[PDB]
Amino acid sequence: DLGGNILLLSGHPGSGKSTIAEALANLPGVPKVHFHSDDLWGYIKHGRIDPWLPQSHQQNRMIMQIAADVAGRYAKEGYFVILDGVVRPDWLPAFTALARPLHYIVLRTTAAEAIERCLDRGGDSLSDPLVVADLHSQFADLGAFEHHVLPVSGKDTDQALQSAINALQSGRFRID
Amino acid sequence: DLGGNILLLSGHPGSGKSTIAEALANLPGVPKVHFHSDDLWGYIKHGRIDPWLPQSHQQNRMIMQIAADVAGRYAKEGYFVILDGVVRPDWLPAFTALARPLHYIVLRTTAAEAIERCLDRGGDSLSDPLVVADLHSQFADLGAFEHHVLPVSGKDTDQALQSAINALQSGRFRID
Repeated sequence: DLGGNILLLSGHPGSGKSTIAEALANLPGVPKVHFHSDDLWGYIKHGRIDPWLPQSHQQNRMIMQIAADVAGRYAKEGYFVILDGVVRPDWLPAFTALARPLHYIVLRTTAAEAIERCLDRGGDSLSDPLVVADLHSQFADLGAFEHHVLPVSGKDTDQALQSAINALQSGRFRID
Repeated sequence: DLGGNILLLSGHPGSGKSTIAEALANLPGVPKVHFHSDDLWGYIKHGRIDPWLPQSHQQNRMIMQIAADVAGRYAKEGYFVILDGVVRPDWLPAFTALARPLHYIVLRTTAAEAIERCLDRGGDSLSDPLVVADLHSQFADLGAFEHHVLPVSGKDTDQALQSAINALQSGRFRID
C-alpha cells in the first residue's frame, strides 16, 4: 500500500543505509526500487569535487534537484522509491515539492560501528576512518527532526527492519 | 568546447559503450560525466521485467524519460554528459527535446567480439551469448541513421577513440 511513496533512508555513512534499502527494496509485494542517489556524483569524473566540502555548493544543489526529480518519476508511475543517501533536513523541501507521500528515516549507529562497516569498503566510498568519524559527529544534531532517527547499533543486518525500518514504514513514521 | 552537450554512446551490448564512455569521461578539460543510464532499471527490484521484451513497454518509456531528463540536468549546468546505453532512433526525439546539442554515436562490432566482451561479465549484465548475439543482430539496421555508426572491430580499447569517437566528437558527427 506504499506505492507512489518515497523513502529518504538517510543516515551517516556506515549506518548501512544501503544494505537496509537494498534488502527492503528486494522485499516482495509492490514494485520497489533501491535508488542509490549517491551514484549521481559518482557519474561525474574530472571536476568531481568531493561532497564533503566546500565547492559542493552548486554541485550538490544540482545533484539534489535531479535525485528529487528521479524519485518522483518512479513514484508517479506507482512504485515505492527508496533513496540510499544522505538527505539533511535542508533539502527536505526539495522532496516534499513532489506532492507525493515520503517517509523520512535517519539511521544512526556507534562511531566505531560506522568506522568498521566503511573500513573495508575501498571502492570509491568512505574509507579513511577520520572522514567517516567526522561526518558521523556532524550527523548528530538533527534539530527538530530527531524523532526521525532510528538507532540500529544494538541490532544486526536483519534485526534492523521488523522492529526497525519495517515497523517505521507502518508506524506512520512520516507519510508526507 | 563541448560543454552543455550530450552524447548518446549507443551500440549493442559488448561493443564497449562503457569502456569508451568512462575513459572519454575521465578525459581532461571540461567537467565530464559518464552516465550509465542502464542503472535506471538496475535500480528497480521486484517487478524488474527484463528490458529485452515484452512488458518493457511502459517501463522503458519511463526509464527513457528519466534518463533524458537527467542528461539535461547535467547539461544545463555546463557539463558534457555521456550516456552509456542503448538508445534507438525511436527515442531520439526524447533527447532532442532538451533543446541542447547532442552527438549520436552507435558502436558496432563482430558478434564474436560482442559475445566475448560480455561472456566474462556475470554481475547482472549480459551473460548468455544467445541473448547478446540476438540483441546484436537486431542492432544491425539503423534505418537512415547508419551514418551514425562507428565500427570498432579492427580496433582495440584505445584505438577506438582518436580515429574513432574522439574524432567523431570533433568531426561534427551530429552537433544537434
